[PDB]
Amino acid sequence: VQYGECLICAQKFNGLTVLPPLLTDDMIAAYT
Amino acid sequence: RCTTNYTQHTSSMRGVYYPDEIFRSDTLYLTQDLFLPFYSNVTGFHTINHTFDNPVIPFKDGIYFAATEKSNVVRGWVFGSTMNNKSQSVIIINNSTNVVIRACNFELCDNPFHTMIFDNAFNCTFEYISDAFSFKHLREFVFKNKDGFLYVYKGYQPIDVVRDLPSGFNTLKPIFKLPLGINITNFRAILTAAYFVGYLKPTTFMLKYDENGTIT
Amino acid sequence: TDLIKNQCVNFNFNGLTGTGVLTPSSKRFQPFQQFGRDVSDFTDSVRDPKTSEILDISPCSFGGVSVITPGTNASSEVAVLYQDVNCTDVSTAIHAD
Ligand SMILES: *[C@@H]1O[C@H](CO)[C@@H](O[C@@H]2O[C@H](CO)[C@@H](O[C@@H]3O[C@H](CO)[C@@H](O)[C@H](O)[C@@H]3O)[C@H](O)[C@H]2NC(C)=O)[C@H](O)[C@H]1NC(C)=O
Ligand SMILES: *[C@@H]1O[C@H](CO)[C@@H](O[C@@H]2O[C@H](CO)[C@@H](O[C@@H]3O[C@H](CO)[C@@H](O)[C@H](O)[C@@H]3O)[C@H](O)[C@H]2NC(C)=O)[C@H](O)[C@H]1NC(C)=O
Ligand SMILES: *[C@@H]1O[C@H](CO)[C@@H](O[C@@H]2O[C@H](CO)[C@@H](O[C@@H]3O[C@H](CO)[C@@H](O)[C@H](O)[C@@H]3O)[C@H](O)[C@H]2NC(C)=O)[C@H](O)[C@H]1NC(C)=O
Ligand SMILES: *[C@@H]1O[C@H](CO)[C@@H](O[C@@H]2O[C@H](CO)[C@@H](O[C@@H]3O[C@H](CO)[C@@H](O)[C@H](O)[C@@H]3O)[C@H](O)[C@H]2NC(C)=O)[C@H](O)[C@H]1NC(C)=O
Ligand SMILES: *[C@@H]1O[C@H](CO)[C@@H](O[C@@H]2O[C@H](CO)[C@@H](O)[C@H](O)[C@H]2NC(C)=O)[C@H](O)[C@H]1NC(C)=O
Ligand SMILES: *[C@@H]1O[C@H](CO)[C@@H](O)[C@H](O)[C@H]1NC(C)=O
Ligand SMILES: *[C@@H]1O[C@H](CO)[C@@H](O)[C@H](O)[C@H]1NC(C)=O
Ligand SMILES: *[C@@H]1O[C@H](CO)[C@@H](O)[C@H](O)[C@H]1NC(C)=O
Ligand SMILES: *[C@@H]1O[C@H](CO)[C@@H](O)[C@H](O)[C@H]1NC(C)=O
Ligand SMILES: *[C@@H]1O[C@H](CO)[C@@H](O)[C@H](O)[C@H]1NC(C)=O
Repeated sequence: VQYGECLICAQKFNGLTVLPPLLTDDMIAAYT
Repeated sequence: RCTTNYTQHTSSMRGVYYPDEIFRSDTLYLTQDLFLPFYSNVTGFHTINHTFDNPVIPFKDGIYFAATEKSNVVRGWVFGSTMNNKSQSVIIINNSTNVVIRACNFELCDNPFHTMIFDNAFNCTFEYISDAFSFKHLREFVFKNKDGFLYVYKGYQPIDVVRDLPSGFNTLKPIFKLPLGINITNFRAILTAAYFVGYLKPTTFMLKYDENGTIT
Repeated sequence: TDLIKNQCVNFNFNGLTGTGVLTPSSKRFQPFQQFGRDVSDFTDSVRDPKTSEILDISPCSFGGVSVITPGTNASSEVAVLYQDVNCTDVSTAIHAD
């Protein structure tokens, strides 16, 4: 399984961005 | 001074060119412009023995031109309206050492081909001469009118054909944008081979741009 | 004027204006291309009219700023979060307001 993001960071001139979740995949994996 | 077959073919996927001076990379771009339609009806002309095709051909706001050479028979073109010294017209030729472009009220030869193109030139409004220089070859051109300018594209590839125009495709690159300011409705080919004329249409195309920004 | 690089500037190229950060690039421009664009309809890079060098144009850092507080009936204190920004630039632009 565009917009501003960060993994180093980068931004776009369209004013759009996506925020991260509280729970990361590893934290989810721990629960499962 | 002056000394005085329309075979139809297929355009294949030829007549493609870069629509603008904008760099792109790794992307599909959809647009519309005066491009040669795919698999359109292309008119062939020949220069064989006693028969030399050099008729006045309608421009229709933009045409596709190609020619197959082994002896550089085709030297240039004349674009204009009345095609005489009544008004402006432009002569675009390979003058054998330089490319020469002039827009004037030319008293043209009825059967042009020594440089026998016109006897006189009046009221010249534009002149240009390129840098000096000195079937086997396919030459491709696109001629478009825009805001008084004659936009010219050029391309080239090696060939091995006798009479036909080999199927395939090629993206052409711009070479001239001439601020002629003249009325081009008709044109003639200037001969010292075979050549082909198509017509451009405001057709929608999806163009595939590669990593280096070229069209593949 | 000389090129001012690796910082937000107000630029004016012969046909392209705006603000942002100029950095060198390797974009494979053709002999008949002056500037390029991103996938979306925004300027990506420009060839310099004097030196013929090609530089990319990055946006100046921006985003949402939020405050973290306890209740005002408990205490008066606050932490400030600058979304999506390298703290090196945040700090620099505080000292260099
Ligand atoms: C916030 O900005 C600072 C300063 O730009 C970043 O620290 C720097 O991170 C790079 C890794 O991306 C470190 O290594 C450098 O790699 C390049 C790759 O070609 C190399 O040319 C450099 O010589 C260097 O090796 C760099 O040393 C490091 N700078 C310092 C002073 O430590 C920081 O990572 C940025 N943080 C975020 C979240 O973007
Ligand atoms: C484009 O230039 C040609 C130049 O040949 C013009 O055609 C020429 O026009 C003259 C005037 O009507 C024609 O008659 C000539 O008159 C002079 C007067 O002294 C005389 O000496 C000549 O013997 C002749 O009688 C001349 O025959 C004619 N040329 C031809 C080949 O017919 C033409 O009109 C110009 N076009 C425009 C739109 O100005
Ligand atoms: C457009 O981008 C392509 C990238 O695919 C460039 O083509 C590639 O250019 C390299 C450089 O000569 C070619 O040789 C390669 O060298 C490396 C060196 O270690 C070697 O490992 C590779 O196996 C290869 O030999 C590479 O073959 C070539 N690829 C293709 C498909 O042509 C291309 O030159 C760029 N065009 C321009 C005008 O820059
Ligand atoms: C814009 O005009 C300036 C006028 O000085 C040009 O600056 C100079 O251009 C030359 C040509 O590329 C640069 O390279 C020089 O080439 C000679 C060749 O023998 C070499 O001996 C020199 O050591 C040097 O490599 C020269 O560095 C450059 N000078 C500066 C300060 O930039 C500039 O190139 C022109 N721009 C374009 C696109 O023509
Ligand atoms: C074909 O090109 C040549 C070279 O450009 C032209 O001859 C030159 O004409 C200029 C004047 O415009 C002279 O000063 C050069 O000395 C000429 N050079 C040579 C080698 O003759 C020539 O006139 C062009 N032919 C036509 C019909 O335009
Ligand atoms: C030459 O022109 C004639 C005109 O009718 C046409 O029928 C003929 O097919 C043309 N030649 C070729 C090879 O098409
Ligand atoms: C294209 O050329 C062929 C040649 O025979 C002709 O039959 C056909 O009608 C032409 N199409 C158009 C749209 O002119
Ligand atoms: C030259 O062109 C102008 C208009 O562009 C026209 O008025 C003038 O009479 C022309 N001269 C000649 C000799 O044709
Ligand atoms: C070009 O010539 C044609 C001939 O009828 C005319 O209708 C057209 O308006 C002319 N164009 C210009 C720009 O003069
Ligand atoms: C809220 O205000 C009341 C007012 O007396 C105070 O007693 C209470 O402790 C306050 N809450 C907190 C968390 O301090």
